[PDB]
Order: sequence, then structure tokens, then C-alpha cells
Amino acid sequence: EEKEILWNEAKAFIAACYQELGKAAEVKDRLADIKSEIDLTGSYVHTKEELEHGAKMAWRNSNRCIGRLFWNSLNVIDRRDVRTKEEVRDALFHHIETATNNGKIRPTITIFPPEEKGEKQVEIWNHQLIRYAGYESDGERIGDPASCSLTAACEELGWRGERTDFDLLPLIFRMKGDEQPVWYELPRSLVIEVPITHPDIEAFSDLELKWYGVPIISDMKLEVGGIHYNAAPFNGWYMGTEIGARNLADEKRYDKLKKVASVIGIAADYNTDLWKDQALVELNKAVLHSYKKQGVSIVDHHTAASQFKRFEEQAEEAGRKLTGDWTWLIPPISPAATHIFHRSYDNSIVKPNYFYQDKPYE
Amino acid sequence: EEKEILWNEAKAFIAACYQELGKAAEVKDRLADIKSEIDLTGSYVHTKEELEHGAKMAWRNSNRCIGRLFWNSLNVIDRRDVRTKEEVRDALFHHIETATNNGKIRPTITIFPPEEKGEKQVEIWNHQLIRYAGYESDGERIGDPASCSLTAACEELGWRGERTDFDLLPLIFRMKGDEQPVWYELPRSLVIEVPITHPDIEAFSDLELKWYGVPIISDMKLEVGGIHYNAAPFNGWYMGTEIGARNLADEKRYDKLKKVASVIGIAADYNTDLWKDQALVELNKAVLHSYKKQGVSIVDHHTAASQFKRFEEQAEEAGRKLTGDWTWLIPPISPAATHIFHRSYDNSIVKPNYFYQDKPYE
Ligand code: HEM
Ligand code: HEM
Ligand SMILES: Cc1cc(N)nc(-c2ccc(CNCCc3cccc(F)c3)cc2)c1
Ligand SMILES: Cc1cc(N)nc(-c2ccc(CNCCc3cccc(F)c3)cc2)c1
Ligand SMILES: C[C@H](O)[C@H](O)[C@H]1CNc2nc(N)[nH]c(=O)c2N1
Ligand SMILES: C[C@H](O)[C@H](O)[C@H]1CNc2nc(N)[nH]c(=O)c2N1
Ligand SMILES: [Cl-]
Ligand SMILES: [Cl-]
Repeated sequence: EEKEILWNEAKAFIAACYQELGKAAEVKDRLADIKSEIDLTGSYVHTKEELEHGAKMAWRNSNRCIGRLFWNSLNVIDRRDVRTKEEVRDALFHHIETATNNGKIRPTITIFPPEEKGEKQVEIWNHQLIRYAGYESDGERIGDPASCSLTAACEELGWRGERTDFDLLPLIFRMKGDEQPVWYELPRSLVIEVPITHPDIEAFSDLELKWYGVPIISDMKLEVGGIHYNAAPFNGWYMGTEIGARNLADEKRYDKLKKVASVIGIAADYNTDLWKDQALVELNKAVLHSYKKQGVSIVDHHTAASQFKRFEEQAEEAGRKLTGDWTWLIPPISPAATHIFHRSYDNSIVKPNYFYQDKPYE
Repeated sequence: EEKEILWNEAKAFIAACYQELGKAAEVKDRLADIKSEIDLTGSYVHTKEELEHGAKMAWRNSNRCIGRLFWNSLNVIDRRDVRTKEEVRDALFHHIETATNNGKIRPTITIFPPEEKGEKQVEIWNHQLIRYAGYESDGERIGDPASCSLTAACEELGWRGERTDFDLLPLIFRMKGDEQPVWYELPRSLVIEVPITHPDIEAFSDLELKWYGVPIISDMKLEVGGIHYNAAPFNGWYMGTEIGARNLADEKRYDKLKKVASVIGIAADYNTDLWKDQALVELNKAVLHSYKKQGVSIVDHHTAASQFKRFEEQAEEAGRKLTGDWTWLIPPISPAATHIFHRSYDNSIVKPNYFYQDKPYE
């Protein structure tokens, strides 16, 4: 049954992949090879070409992602050769370094060995490779609430956070055959952070806000032709709203809107004053300004939506159906100022793709 | 077949209606009466109690409406007795007067005779009872683009607009048995309008913006227990974003964001400056300020969302399933600042309800 799922997925992927690569004539023989390989081993191994194009197709098919125009320029690093925790750690360090690229962020994915019998070879615990710790105890809240459960798990492994609002979590992952994950502190020289200042309002720096440069999602599964790459961290650059409208603004995250209102000199007393809306706009302006000033890549939601429009056009020109999740594609600030708000999207799931998977802790 | 649809809908409605009204014991005899009445006449007539509660249930079931907390205080005016165009006109004038209530807006619905064989008795052409005309010809655009087709239809009936940006469309409706609709100019004394000024920025008045006080939707069908009330205009007060984030801001509406940016003294040159977002916030502040200053009811999106939360709670307490359309319930400005953004809603259709219907022109 599982083999059949594998073979059916493989047939669909190879046909589509080789079509797009102008290799349609090679489909027949390649499928035969794979079919034999499944029969004998219970699985099959992707060529480097298949793996690279598969990761790109998976991004192209990610319904919730506004950044998909650039799917074909994804930098794919094949690390299916890793066998040791030192190799995994060094690969993750390298990913951070090469993706960061001194601020000129390169969209990158590092692909580790795939699941075998649904058995993971490498199990990454981090949500993102760079993320802040969170703490809550007897009433006191410190750091990023979204990291509370992982932070607590880490402190079960012998790690201890300094309990600033911006402690960098260590890398945490488990190797097949080990009962507990290992953790490694991030070399600070690898991690770019951006202090948040405002172009016009000098007092904004009093909030002492910062965010990290590069979002590197490390807890999703890349599925390509029936092969499950549960460990395959990927990154892009931020859209400013992710930081200014959500990470720093959500009541269940850093919850900074009242403090923002104060430093920009407006009252936070009356709903009809739209002080939350004004604070959100200024915080989002500050985020974009700060990343730009520091030479770290970022995109604003207007430019991002314009690029997404081009992605829609390119899909139509290539004769590919477009899929999207409207509820995630609209930016959380001024959504109706984008073309996305005013059309609809088919939210069908197409593979290859990136999927959520169960967490190994909690 | 149609009778069966009618009888099935009637059974569902009467049972539910009488339950909610504590009249469950009367359901049996009432259903018998209706069943006979359908047999003989092909239809049935609602009691005043049924009609009133039906209109209220229909609002309660309107998935796209954030304002539903107040469903049970809807003022229902029964005008099933009208037979002449003079009576219709006067009823519509009266609706405007009593709903407006000198600025302290009363949510009101006026219900006209229902369709018989799918044959309308009264056919209202207006989208809203008070709405601005729109014009486009050899390149020149005047007024509200969304009203262009109705405006053109009106000018086929002997009416002529002054071609300001805010011409009030006349009431336009057709009686059963007449081939053409009639039109009547709105008495200006009945129509409250609000000039848009800003609490802090004196130059905002240079834009010479205004909007009308009361949104009165006049082109939707109220369906209650299988009876189709195609003519049943209803009103509430505005949520500020409808005016400031959409009517005045949409590129395909009044398209005022660039002019707003200019009068508030910011550049409209760079996406990363978030000038559209800032302009939207100031325009929305001005809308709320202006309606408040003039003593015309309005609600901001934060307060409206808070009321909607109470509506959700009240549904749960009453043991009623909640339905909603997330994509319409989120406000078009700072949606993630509302609780609505962070939950999901079942978009199932429950009757009684209000529905779109085909336009009689174009
Ligand atoms: C290059 C710059 C990129 C930008 C600006 C961008 C933008 C975004 C944004 C704003 C989200 C929504 C996240 C949230 O609200 O939680 C998102 C989701 C997503 N992006 Fe992208 N993205 C980029 C690159 C990539 C890359 C390189 C991949 C993978 C190869 C990717 C795959 C996804 C996926 C899978 C999601 C969905 C996450 C989820 O369901 O929680 N994106 N993207
Ligand atoms: C009392 C104040 C009210 C407020 C603030 C309010 C708010 C809103 C808003 C903002 C919308 C979205 C409109 C759009 O974006 O196009 C809406 C939709 C709707 N409202 Fe309400 N509403 C109110 C009263 C009412 C009343 C009295 C009824 C009927 C009895 C009603 C029925 C609806 C319906 C049917 C829609 C959907 C319109 C469509 O699908 O195009 N509302 N409401
Ligand atoms: C590659 C990339 C670029 C970019 N600019 N953003 C992202 C990105 C950001 C955040 C997320 C996380 N989305 C939410 C996951 C989630 C889902 C449900 C509950 C939760 F607490 C968290 C995924 C991708 C990814
Ligand atoms: C009662 C009430 C109160 C309030 N504050 N707003 C409304 C209201 C406002 C606008 C609308 C119109 N919604 C869009 C109709 C539509 C749908 C599709 C295309 C179009 F051009 C227009 C409906 C109800 C209704
Ligand atoms: C295409 C999309 O459904 C459309 O733009 C909707 C989105 N959500 C909305 N929500 C409201 N309240 N009003 C609208 O006009 C719309 N437009
Ligand atoms: C409940 C709802 O689905 C949830 O709040 C979603 C809405 N749309 C979103 N869109 C993005 N981009 N990111 C998010 O976290 C969410 N949250
Ligand atoms: Cl993030
Ligand atoms: Cl409107």
C-alpha cells in the first residue's frame, strides 16, 4: 500500500519534472529504474536534478506564500550525505552563513536524508534556525511567547537562557538511534540582527526593539515524488509586516503597540482614534527603514504583492494552474490596497510541496 | 415541486421561529393552516410576528456582517399593503426619515409585497436608497464609478445628473404590470451628508470629500420560510472602514489616497514609505471624527469587532451554531488587530437570510 502511494507519487512527479526540464523522452526509462528500485529497496533516490527542481516546484506550489515569483532561483544544497550530528550542525551553520550572505539574503534550502520507514534520520526541533526564547513563570513573561514550549524543552537538556527578551535559542536536533536531541549554541558572528529605529522619530530607539535578519523555517516537511524530507530547512527574506504587524505587534507575541503609541506621541485611550492602526503603520515603517539602513534584504507588502501579481501572470503564460490561500496571501496591514484582496484563489493542494508535521516535543 | 420547496422551507422556519418565541405548542395548528393555504393559493402569508422575527433571524444569519450583535433590535416596518408607486415612494421616503432619526441611526427594514410566481410586485433598481451617481465618457470620470451602469440606466428614463462628484441618484423602481421603472428625486431635507474633516490637519477640508450618513441596501432579497421578499430595503450605521478604506480609497471607487497623502504632507513616491497605509489611517480617522462631530452614528472597526465577539458569545450561550465569512468579517484596515483574524468561521448558509439577486438593468 505504502509502496503504491510511493510509486503513484513518483510517476506523477517524474513526468511533470522531466516535462518542465525538457527531458520527457527520459521519463520512460527513469520510471522503470525507479520501479525496480522500489521493488528491491522499498524506496528510491532522487537525482540531484530531480531534488533541486522538486524543491523549487514545492515552493511554487506553496499556497500561503506571497513570495513565489522567485521560485526558480532557489539555491538548493544537497546534504543527503550527512550521517553524524557534527555534520548536521555544520550544515546548519553553513546554511545560516550562505543564506545571510552579509545581508544580501539568498533564498536557500538544505536537504537532509529523507525518512525511510517513516523513520526520521535527522529530526530538527527548532521552528526556525534563528528564533528568540520565551519564558513564563509565576506571572512574569520574558521574550517570545511562541517559543515557550521549545524553550522549556531546551532547558530540560542542560541549556539555560539568560532571560533577556531576545535570547537566541540553540540549534536542537536528534539523530536516528539517539534517545535525546543534542543542542549547540549559535555562533553570534553568524547571526545578523537589526535594531529597530524610525526614520523621523528619534525616541523610537527607546523601545530597544530588534529582530533577526533571516527567517529560516526548519520544522516543515518537503515532499517530492513520494519521498518525505522531514528535515529540509529553507529561508527567504522577510516581508516587513511579518515583523512589524505580527511578531512585534500580536498580543500573544511581543505586544508592543501601546509602547509604540507612547513613543510616537499619540494617546492609546480611544478606539475611534485608530491609535493601534497608526502605531502599526509607524512600527512597520520603522522595520523597513531599519533593515534597509543596515543593508539586510527585506520587502514591503506593496512590492511583494506586485511581485505576486507577476507570479500569477507567469503561471498563466506557462499554462500552469495557480493555487493560493487568500486568507494567508493578504497582508495584515492595508490588505485592500493590494490586488490580492480583490480576487479569489483556488486553495487546492499540489505536490511537490512543504507541509506541517507533528512536533517531537510537548 | 416549487410548492414542496415552499412547504419544506415553511416547516423549518415556523418550527424554529415559534421555538425562539416560546410558541412551540402553536406550531402544529399553524403548519396545518399554512399547508391548506399553500394547497389552495400556491403560497402563504406570514403573521406580523413571523415577518418581524424572520427579518431578525435573517440578519442574525448574514455571514458577512460584523454588526450582528444587534439583530434582535431591528425595527421592522410591514409594508405588504402597498399597491401603488406613490405608496412605494412614500414608504421609501419614510424609511430614510425614520432610519436617519436626525443622526441617531435606527437599524430598520421596510418589507414590501413578496414575489408571487417568482413575479415581483415591486422591483427596486437602486443598490442603496442613497448613493452617488457615476459617469465615464471619452476619458473623463466623475462621481462614483460603481454607479455608472445605474446612472446610465437612469439617464435613459429622462433623468439628468448635474455631474458633480456627489450627485444623489433618484429612487428608481418598477411596479408589476408597468414596462418601465419610475424615478423620483430625493428630497434633500431627508438626506444627511457628512463633510470629511480631520481632527488635527486643517488642510484635509481642501479635498472637499463628503459621504452620506445612512447605508440603506435596497437590492437584496429577504427570504423567510420559502417566501421571497425581493423588495425589502434595510439599513444600519456605517463602520468607518467601509467609507475610508473602500468607498473613498479603492482605485475603482473615489481613489483618493494620493490626494490624501498630499494634504497630510507625506510623499507618495516609495512603497517602502508605507504612504498608502499612512494615508489610509488618516483618512479613516477623519471619517470617524467627522461623523462623530456631526452627530451621525458610526462605529470603528475595533469596537465593531468587540461587539462581534459578544455576538459569538451570545450564540454559544443560546446554543446556536455560529456562521461567518472570515474573508468579509475581517476589516480592511489592521485586520490582525481584531480577534476575528485569529479564528475561523463556518461559512454555511442558514435561512432566513438576505441574498443577492439579478439586476433588472444592464
Ligand atoms: C524570498 C522571500 C520570501 C518571502 C518574502 C516570503 C513571504 C512569505 C510570507 C509573508 C509567508 C507567510 C508567513 C506567516 O504569516 O506565517 C510565507 C509563507 C510561506 N512561505 Fe514564503 N516567502 C519567501 C520565500 C520562501 C521560500 C524560499 C520558501 C521555500 C522554499 C517559502 C515557502 C513558504 C511556505 C511553505 C509558507 C507557508 C508557511 C505556513 O504555512 O506556516 N517561501 N512566505
Ligand atoms: C447596525 C450597524 C451595522 C453595521 C455596522 C454593519 C456592518 C456591515 C459591514 C461592514 C458589512 C460589509 C459590507 C461590505 O464590505 O460590502 C456588512 C455586510 C452585511 N450586512 Fe451588516 N451592518 C449593520 C447592520 C445590518 C443590518 C441592519 C442588516 C440587515 C437587517 C445587515 C445585513 C448585512 C448583510 C446582508 C451584509 C452582506 C452584504 C453583501 O454580501 O454584499 N447589516 N455589514
Ligand atoms: C521562507 C520564508 C520567508 C518568509 N519571509 N517567511 C517565512 C515564514 C514565516 C513564518 C512561518 C510560520 N507560519 C505560521 C506557522 C504556524 C502555524 C500555526 C500555529 C503557529 F504557532 C505557527 C512560515 C514561513 C518563510
Ligand atoms: C445594513 C448595512 C450596514 C452597513 N454598515 N453596511 C452595509 C452594506 C454595505 C455595502 C454592501 C455592499 N457589499 C458589496 C455588494 C457587491 C458585491 C459584489 C460586487 C459589487 F460591486 C458589490 C452591503 C451592505 C449594510
Ligand atoms: C475577492 C474577494 O472575495 C473580495 O475582494 C472581497 C474580500 N473581502 C471583502 N470584505 C468586505 N467586507 N467587503 C468586500 O467588498 C470584500 N471584498
Ligand atoms: C484563523 C486564521 O486562519 C489565522 O489567524 C491566519 C489568518 N491569515 C494569516 N495569514 C498569514 N500570512 N499569517 C498568519 O499567521 C495568518 N493567520
Ligand atoms: Cl517569523
Ligand atoms: Cl457602502
